[PDB]
Amino acid sequence: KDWTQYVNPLMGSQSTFELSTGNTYPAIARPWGMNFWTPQTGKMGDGWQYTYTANKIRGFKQTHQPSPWINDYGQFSIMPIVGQPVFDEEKRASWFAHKGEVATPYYYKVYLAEHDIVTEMTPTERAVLFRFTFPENDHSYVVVDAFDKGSYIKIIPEENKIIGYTTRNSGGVPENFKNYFIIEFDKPFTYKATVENGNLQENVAEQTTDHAGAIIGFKTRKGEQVNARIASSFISFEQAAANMNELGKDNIEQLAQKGKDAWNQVLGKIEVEGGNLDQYRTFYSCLYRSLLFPRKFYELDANGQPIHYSPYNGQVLPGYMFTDTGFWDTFRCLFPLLNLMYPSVNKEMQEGLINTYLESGFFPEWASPGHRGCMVGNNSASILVDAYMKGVKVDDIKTLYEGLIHGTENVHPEVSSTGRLGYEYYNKLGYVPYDVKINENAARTLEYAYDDWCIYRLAKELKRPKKEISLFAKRAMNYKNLFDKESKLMRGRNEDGTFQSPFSPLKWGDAFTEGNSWHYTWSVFHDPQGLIDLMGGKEMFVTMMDSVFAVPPIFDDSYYGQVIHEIREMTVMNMGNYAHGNQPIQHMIYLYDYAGQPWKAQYWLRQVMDRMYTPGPDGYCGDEDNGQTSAWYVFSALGFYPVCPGTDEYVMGTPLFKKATLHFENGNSLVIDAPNNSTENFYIDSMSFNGADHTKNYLRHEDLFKGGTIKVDMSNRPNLNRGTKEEDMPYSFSKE
Ligand SMILES: OC[C@@H]1[C@@H](O)[C@H](O)[C@H](O)c2nccn21
Ligand SMILES: [Ca+2]
Repeated sequence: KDWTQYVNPLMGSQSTFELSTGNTYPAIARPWGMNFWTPQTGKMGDGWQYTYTANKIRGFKQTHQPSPWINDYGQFSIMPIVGQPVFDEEKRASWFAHKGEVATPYYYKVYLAEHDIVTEMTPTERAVLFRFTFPENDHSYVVVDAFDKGSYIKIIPEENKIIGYTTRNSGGVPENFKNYFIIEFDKPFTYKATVENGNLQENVAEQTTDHAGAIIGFKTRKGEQVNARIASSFISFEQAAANMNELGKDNIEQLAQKGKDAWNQVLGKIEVEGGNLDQYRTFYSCLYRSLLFPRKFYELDANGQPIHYSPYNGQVLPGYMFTDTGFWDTFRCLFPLLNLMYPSVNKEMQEGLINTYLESGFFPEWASPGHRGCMVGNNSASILVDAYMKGVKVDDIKTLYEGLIHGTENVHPEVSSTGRLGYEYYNKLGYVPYDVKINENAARTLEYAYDDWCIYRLAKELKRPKKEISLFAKRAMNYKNLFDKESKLMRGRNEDGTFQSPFSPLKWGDAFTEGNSWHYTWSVFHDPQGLIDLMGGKEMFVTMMDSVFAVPPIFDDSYYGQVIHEIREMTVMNMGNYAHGNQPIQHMIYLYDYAGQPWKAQYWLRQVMDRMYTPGPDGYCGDEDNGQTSAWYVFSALGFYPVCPGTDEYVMGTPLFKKATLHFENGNSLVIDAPNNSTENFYIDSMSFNGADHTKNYLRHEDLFKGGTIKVDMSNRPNLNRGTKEEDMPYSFSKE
């Protein structure tokens, strides 16, 4: 029963600065692996470390990068060569072609045309095995590149061993940051040299310098194979040596099988059938991408118990730790997918978040590996509360709540996206003003209002004092403070209470983040009825929604000074101002359900699924973003979506396959049966749940978990009478 066959690690690699089709690299890794491995086509330092259109590989690199924008840390590479012992990253490079390359989650192989070498690699969570097949040559070499900005290398010939550390990073690390690595060869060195800032030094054992490296050599027969066992650690060499045991004594074939098994274990929790090969590939590739971030950032001590280097305070402490995710992205549906299908994994992650707070003073928003300045909002609140409300409960609930309250009245002194920038204005006025030097003020307000509803939900659940509950119940309505009755849109508001003038609904950034008013107005996840009312009723609301799709993709880009890829991605799509390639508008289509018109959602969701996702190297319509854009497709292909994390609800869309089966960790299974599904039959004519007629526009977490069968009768005509009743509507705070 194999699903890995459908996973294309190359999907999203054909991307540029100007137009993203994913901005991914081939992550050769275990699910949520501490260390990822990738072929490297880019130069050292370039966020675009692998691009499909590149012709040369120059190394096989350990990487932790979550995006080309955030860039990398804990990074070093290995490169087999023939002829001269050359360290230079250009001179050592080799031409290759994609037809000479095999990429899967558990195994990567490539043929290096300028050296006549085959490279294979199979990783575990923290370690990896390389196998190099060399040609007949007197002078065959392996290059180890510890990268620049301060590193260390040491050759240990009595053990066919090279060790070292790397420090090049992109911010967000303590002063003592190091990644310690160990490499063991099965073949003795006949040549050895370390490299000091590009200068080759034969029989010198050790370097401590800006850019350290090593070159070892030997004679090879035709087809002779040399294996290299590699592990790394954020704690020490001794711990890197312990991590190495993950490999046991396995060879390439045995480790590949183990990795294939670990991926089939997780991918196979969702079985789809009755689709075409494009759909299978697109689905499972998206699922693979949803099971990578945040990465494990903990290691195992001698008793098999988790310990971690703190990317927050630089100490080595007990317990879980994860990193490399921006909650601004992944609150939306990535983490919800974990709460539905992988709750035991999120349990580890949530414990890790308690540790971020204890070690740093704040919950993270963007972490890579420590706090990084990027995006907006206080959406850790959604993550933390959603997990708790769906039965993923940390040990220390006391600290959990305190951490949440802390975030509402503090901003990190060095990292402005950590905590709530503008909390003082927000707490006092009910919004962050447009004219007080706090950029992206309207986006901050709207997301905080939602984050406060999340806190309200937990405070109520925890039976906090009525005063606290009331405060957050009030703050949750702060989205009303930026609604402009005249345009029916959200609008920047001045400190004096006047609306910002002149108002451009089509202007990106400024008051908003990477979007305009037409994208951000819909950010009222917890109260769509409230928004419906603000607009003057469901008919007007639907009119506003339809117009998003109907207009040209005209924009105003003056806040950025250039057509950023996010805007360009939107212009080429021919779907009006529906900017699906970015996060803010991603839940929007599901809002049709709340207005009593689910057939419109069914239509537009099928459009997006068919057109905006392809399984090739240019498969996405914009940045993939650590699982968010991928997990969107996974949920939407299943036929539902967590519009409002922190509720128990999944809002109905339209399924893509004829059959889908979910295998929950509790041992129950759900069958979603849509036997008449096709390219033409994308409307839901009727639905039943275990025999009972089901006309509601939503499904509940605990009902899903019980198991059984959902039957969906597909049709090529919209049913105008189903899901229009009040009791069919999903949750709105205003009705509560
Ligand atoms: O990757 C960092 C952030 C993302 O978290 C976010 O999705 C945003 O769209 C974006 N554009 C460029 C970089 N970023
Ligand atoms: Ca994005």
